[PDB]
Amino acid sequence: MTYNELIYMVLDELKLSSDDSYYTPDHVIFLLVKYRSFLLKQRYSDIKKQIPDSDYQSICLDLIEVPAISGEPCEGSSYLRSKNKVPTTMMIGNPRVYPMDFYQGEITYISRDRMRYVGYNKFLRNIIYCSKAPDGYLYFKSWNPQFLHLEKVSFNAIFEDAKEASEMACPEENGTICKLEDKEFPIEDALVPPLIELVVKELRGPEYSPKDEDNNAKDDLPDAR
Amino acid sequence: MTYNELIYMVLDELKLSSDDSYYTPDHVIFLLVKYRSFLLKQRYSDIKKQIPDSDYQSICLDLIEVPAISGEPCEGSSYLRSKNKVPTTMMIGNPRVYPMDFYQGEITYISRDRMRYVGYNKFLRNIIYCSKAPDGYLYFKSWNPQFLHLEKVSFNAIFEDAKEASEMACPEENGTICKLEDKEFPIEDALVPPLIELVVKELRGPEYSPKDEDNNAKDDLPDAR
Amino acid sequence: MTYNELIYMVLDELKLSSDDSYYTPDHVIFLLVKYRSFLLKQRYSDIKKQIPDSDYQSICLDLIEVPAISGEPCEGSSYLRSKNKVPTTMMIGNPRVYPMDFYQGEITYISRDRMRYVGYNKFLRNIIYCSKAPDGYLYFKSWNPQFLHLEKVSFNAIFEDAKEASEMACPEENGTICKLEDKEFPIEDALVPPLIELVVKELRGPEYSPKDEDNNAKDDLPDAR
Amino acid sequence: MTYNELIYMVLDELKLSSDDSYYTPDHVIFLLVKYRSFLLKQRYSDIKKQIPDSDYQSICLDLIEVPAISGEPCEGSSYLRSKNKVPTTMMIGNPRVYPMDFYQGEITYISRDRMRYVGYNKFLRNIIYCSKAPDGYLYFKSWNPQFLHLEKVSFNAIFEDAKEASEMACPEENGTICKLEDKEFPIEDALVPPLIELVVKELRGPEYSPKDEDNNAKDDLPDAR
Amino acid sequence: FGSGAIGYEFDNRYLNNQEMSAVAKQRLTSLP
Amino acid sequence: FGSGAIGYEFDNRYLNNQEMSAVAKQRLTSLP
Amino acid sequence: FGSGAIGYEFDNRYLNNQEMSAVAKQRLTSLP
Amino acid sequence: FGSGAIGYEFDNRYLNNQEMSAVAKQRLTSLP
Amino acid sequence: FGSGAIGYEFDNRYLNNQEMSAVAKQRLTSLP
Amino acid sequence: FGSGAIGYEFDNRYLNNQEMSAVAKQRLTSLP
Amino acid sequence: FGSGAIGYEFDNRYLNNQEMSAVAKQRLTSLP
Amino acid sequence: FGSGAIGYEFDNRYLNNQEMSAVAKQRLTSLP
Amino acid sequence: FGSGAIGYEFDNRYLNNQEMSAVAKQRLTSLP
Amino acid sequence: FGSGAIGYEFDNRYLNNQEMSAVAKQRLTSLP
Amino acid sequence: FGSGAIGYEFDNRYLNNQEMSAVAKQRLTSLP
Amino acid sequence: FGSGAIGYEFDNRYLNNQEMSAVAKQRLTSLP
Repeated sequence: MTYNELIYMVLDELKLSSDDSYYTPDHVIFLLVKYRSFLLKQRYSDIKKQIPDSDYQSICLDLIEVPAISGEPCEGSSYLRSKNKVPTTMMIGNPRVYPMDFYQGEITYISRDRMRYVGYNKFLRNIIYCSKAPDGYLYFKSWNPQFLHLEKVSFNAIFEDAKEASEMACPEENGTICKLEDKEFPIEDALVPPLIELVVKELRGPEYSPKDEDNNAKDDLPDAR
Repeated sequence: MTYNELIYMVLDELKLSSDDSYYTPDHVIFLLVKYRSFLLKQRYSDIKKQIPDSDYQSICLDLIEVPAISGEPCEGSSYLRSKNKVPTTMMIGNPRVYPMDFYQGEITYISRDRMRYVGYNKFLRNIIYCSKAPDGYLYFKSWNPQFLHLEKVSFNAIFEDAKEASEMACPEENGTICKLEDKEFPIEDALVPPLIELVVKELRGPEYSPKDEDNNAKDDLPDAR
Repeated sequence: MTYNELIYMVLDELKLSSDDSYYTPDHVIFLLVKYRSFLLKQRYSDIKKQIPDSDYQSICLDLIEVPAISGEPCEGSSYLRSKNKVPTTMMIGNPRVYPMDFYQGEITYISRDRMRYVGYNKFLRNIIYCSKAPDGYLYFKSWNPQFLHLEKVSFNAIFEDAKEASEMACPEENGTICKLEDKEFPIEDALVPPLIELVVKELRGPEYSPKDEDNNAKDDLPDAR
Repeated sequence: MTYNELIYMVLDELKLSSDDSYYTPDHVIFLLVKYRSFLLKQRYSDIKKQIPDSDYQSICLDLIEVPAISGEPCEGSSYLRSKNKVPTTMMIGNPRVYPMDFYQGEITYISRDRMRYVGYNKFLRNIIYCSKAPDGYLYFKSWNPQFLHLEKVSFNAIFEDAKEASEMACPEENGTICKLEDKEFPIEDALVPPLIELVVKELRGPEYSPKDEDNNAKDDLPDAR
Repeated sequence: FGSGAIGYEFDNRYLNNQEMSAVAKQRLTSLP
Repeated sequence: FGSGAIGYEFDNRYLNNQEMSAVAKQRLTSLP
Repeated sequence: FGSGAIGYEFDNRYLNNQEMSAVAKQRLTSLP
Repeated sequence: FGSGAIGYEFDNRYLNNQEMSAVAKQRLTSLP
Repeated sequence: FGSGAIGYEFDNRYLNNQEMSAVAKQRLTSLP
Repeated sequence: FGSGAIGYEFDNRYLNNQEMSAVAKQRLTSLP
Repeated sequence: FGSGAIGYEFDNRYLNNQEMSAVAKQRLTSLP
Repeated sequence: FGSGAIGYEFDNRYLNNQEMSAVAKQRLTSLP
Repeated sequence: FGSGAIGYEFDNRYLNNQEMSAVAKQRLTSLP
Repeated sequence: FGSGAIGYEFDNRYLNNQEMSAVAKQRLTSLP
Repeated sequence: FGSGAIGYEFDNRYLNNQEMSAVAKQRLTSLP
Repeated sequence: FGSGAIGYEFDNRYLNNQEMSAVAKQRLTSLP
C-alpha cells in the first residue's frame, strides 16, 4: 500500500470528508507515523522475532570528509559524514549500510557509544563503521585511509519517523516521486488493521468534541459551544 | 471463491447496495487484503502448523540481467533481477521459485541478509539463490555462469498483499483475466467467516456514523449533522 | 439430505419467504459452504479423530498427457494432469485418488512439495503420485512409463469448497443430477445443528438492518432509513 | 414411541396447531433427525459407554453381483453390492450385517479404507467383508467364491439419518408400514427430553419472528413487518 | 431468540475436560 | 418459559465430575 | 448484534487447551 | 461503533499463551 | 413461582462432595 | 416470603465441611 | 426485617474454622 | 440502620486469623 | 456519612499481614 | 473520549508477563 | 468529593508486598 | 474527569511485579 491509501482509509472511517473540517490529512500523517513506531516497538522488543521486508526503508546518503573538531593537526583522523541528518533507527531490525548494492560490502552500523573505542583489533582495520552522533549526522570511522574515498552509501533499517526516511528515499528507475502521499508506507499488512484502529480511536473522540465557536473574547468551552 | 463473491458478501452484509453510498467496493478490497494478512499471521505464525494450498499465489516473472552497481569492471559479479517489483511474502509458508514447473529445479529463495554470504561451499555452487532487495525486485545470484540464461521463473508464496500478486499472476490456458474481481481470492475456506466478520465490524460502526453534509464553511461533526 | 433441505431450512428459520427479499438462496449457498469448511477445520484439526463418510466427496476426473514445460526435449519427462481444475483438499481426512474402484489401485495423493523429490527408491518406482500444483490441476508422476495410459481416475476427499466438488461429481447409476440443489450436502448430521446455527446467527443481524431506500443521491444509512 | 408421538410433542410445546402455520411437521422431522445424531454424538463419542438397543435400526438389503470397474477381464474379482444406497452409519455402536438371523454368521462390517487391503491372512479367507463405498452403496468382498450367492442381508447400526434408514427398514411379521409416522423413532427414552428441548429452542425464536407480510415489491423486514 | 446447539456442545465439551482430568488423577497405589 | 432437562443433566454431570475428583484423592495408607 | 464466527473459535480454542492440559496429567504409573 | 482488530489479536495471544503453558506440561515418563 | 426439590438434591449432593473431599484428607500418621 | 429450615441446615453443613477440612490438618509431628 | 442470632453464630463459626485452620499449620521445627 | 460493634469484632477477628496464619509460616533456618 | 478511623486501621492492619507474609518466605539459602 | 495508546501497551505487557511465566516452565527432562 | 492521600499510601503499600513476595523467590542456584 | 499520572505509575508498578515474579521462576537446569 501507499501513503495515500492509508490516510484515506482513516479519513473515510472517521468520515472527514469536507474541506472545512477541523482535522486534515496532516493530522493523520502525524498519527500514522507515530503509531507505526509505537506499534513496532510493542511487537518486536519483548522477544526477538522475524521482521519482514515491509518495515524497512532504504535511504541514500552523500558523504563528505569532515574533521574531528576543527582544522587542527593534533586532534585525530578525519571522519566521513552525510551531507544531511539521518532519521533515527529503531533497535529491532537489522540495520545495514550498503554501498548502493545490498548483497556486497561490509560497512558496519554500530552504536554511537561503541564506536569511540573501535578498530583496534588488527583484523578489523579495514572495516568501515557507522553511527548516528548527537549531531544527528551519520559519522564514519575506519583505520584504513581508503575509506575516505566513499561518495555514496545507502542505509536500510527500521526508522522511527517514516515521514523522515521517505524524504531521503532513493530515486527509482523512473524517477524520484515528487509527492509524499504517492510513496510507500513502511508497515506490514499484518499490522495495518491495528494501526488504523489506534489512529481512528485517537481522533474519533476529539472529532466530536465541542469547539470555542463564538468570537466574544471569552472561553466558550465550559459551555460546550 | 473469487473476489466478486467476497467483496459483495461484505457489501450485502453492510447492505451497501446503492450507488450513492459512502463506502464503495474499493474500501472493501483494501480491507479484505489487510485483514487477510492479519488473519494468516494470527493462525500460521505463532507455532508451526500445516498451511493449506489456498493461501498461496503463483506470480510469473521476467528476469533481466543487471549489474551490481553500474557498468564498472571492479564492482563485482552481475545479478539477474525481475522486471517488475514483486510482493513481499509473509514468512509463514513455503516460498518457492520454480522454472515454470513446480516439480522441478532448485532455485532457492532465501533472505536478503543471508544471500550476501552464500555459495562458498563447493557443492552449493550450481544453486541459484533468490531474495528481495530493498528496491523491491527479486535478485538472483549464483556462482555458476549458466544461471544468467533464465528468461522466466514463477514464484509461489504466501504474499502480504493479495492485490499485488493478483495483478502479477500467471496466465491461464484460456488467457489472462483483465478484471481483478474475476480472479480467485487467496484465503482458505476455513478462514473466510473470521475474515468476513472483521471487515464488516470494521465498517458497520462508520456505516451509521454522521457526516458533515451541510456546506456552510464550518465543521458540523460535533453537531451530529 | 440434499442442498435443498439445508438451504430451505436456513431460509425458513430466517423467514426469508418472499421473492422480493434481500437475502436469496445465492447468499445462503455461499454461507453454508464457507461455514462447512470452517466447522470441519475447528473439529478435526486439534487432534486426529475418526472422520465419517459423509464429509468426503468423490469427483470424477479426465486426465491428459501434458509436458513438463513445453516441447523441448531437455526439459524433463512428461506428466498426466486433469483437464479441469480440482478443488483444494482439506488436510483432515483420507484423500484418495482411486482408479474408479475404491477397493483397488495404488495411486498416492501426496503434497505438492514432496512430489518434486519422489520415486528415487528402487521399490517405489511404479507408484503413481498425485498432488495439486499451483496451476490448480492434479499432476501425476511415476518412474514407470506405464502410468501414461491412465484415462480416468476419481478423487474421494474432504474438499474445502463443496460447491466446486459437487459440480465435478461422479456420474450416478440413474444419471447426472442437473440441479446443484438436488445433490447431497457433504457434512455429517452431528454437525448440521451447529452449522445452521452459525448461518442464522450470521444473517439475522443484517436481516433487520436498515437500507438506503431513497434514490436521492445521498447516503441515508446514518439516518437509519 | 413412534415418529407420530415425537413430532407432535414438539408441535404441542410450540403450540403449532393451525394448518396455516409457518412451521409444518416436515420442519420438525428435519430437526428431530438432525438433533438425534447431534445428541448421539455428544454422549457416546468422547468416552466409550454402553449403547442401548433403542438407537439401532435393522434395515433390509438386496444384493447384486457387480464388476470391479467395467466388463474388462483383467481388472480384478467381482463384488456384491446393494441395489440401493445404504445410509451412513455412525462410529459409536456395533454395526453388524447378518444373513437375516442376528445370532449367526460373520459378515464383518469394516471401514472403507481398511477393505482395500483385507483377506490376505490365510485363516481370514472365508470371511465376508462389508464397507460403504463413496458411490453410496454397501460393497461386499471375500476371497471365498461362495460369497457371490448371497441374496439378502440385514444391517443393524446407528445410522446418521433416522428418516432415511426407516424407509429401508425390515418388513414386519404383520406387514409393511405405509406411513413413516407409525415407525419407531430410534433414540433411547433417556435422551428424548433433551432431544425435544433442543428442537423447541431452535424453533421458539423463529416462531415469534416477524415476516414480510405485505406484497409490495420491497423487503419489509427492517420495518419489522 | 433461541438456539442451543452450540452452547450445549461448548458446555458439554467443558464437562469432558473436567472428568477426563478427574480420571487422570486416579491411582491404584502400591508399596505396602 | 421452561424446559429443564439439560440444566439438570449438566448439573448432575458437573457433580459427577466432582465425585470422581474426590475419590481420586482417597488413599488407604501404608508404612505404619 | 450478532455473528458467531469468531466467538465460536475463541471458545472452541479455550476448550482445546483444557483438553490439552487434561491429557498432560495422564500417567501410566510404575514401581508396583 | 465497531472495530475488532485488537480484541481479536489479544484474545488469540491470550489463548496462544494458554496453549504454550499447556504444552509445557507434557512429559514422556521414564524409569518403568 | 417456586419448587425446590431439585435444587435441594444438588446442594445436598454438592455438600456431600465437599464432605468426601474433607475426609479423603484424613490420615492416621506414623513414624514416631 | 421466608423459610430458614433448608438454608440453615445447609449453611450449618457448609461449616462442618470446613471444620473437618480444618481438623484434617491437625498433626502432632515427630523427629525432634 | 431484622434478627441477628444466626447471622452472628454462622460468621463467628466461619472465623472459628478459619482460626483452627491457621493454628493447625503452626510448627516448632527440629534438626538445627 | 447503623451499629458497628459486631462488624468491628468480625473484621478484627479476620485480621487476627490472617495474622496468625502469616506468623505460622515463619521459620528460623538450621543449615550452615 | 463519613469517618475513616476504623477503615484506616483495618487496612493498615491488612497490609501489615501481607507484609509479614511477604518476609516470611525470605530465606538465605545454602548448599552451594 | 477516545484514545488507546496506554491500554494497548498495558495489555501487551500483561500478555508478555503471562508469556515469560509460561515459557519459564519449558523443561527438557533428563535422567532416562 | 476527593482526597487521594490515604488511597495513595495504601496502594503504594500493596505494590510493595507484591514486590517483596516477588524478590523472596529470587535464587542463584547451585549443583551443576 | 481526567488525570492519569497516578493510575499510570500504579498500573506500571503492578505490571513490574509480574515481571519480577516471572524472572524469578526462570531456571537453567542441570543433572543430565
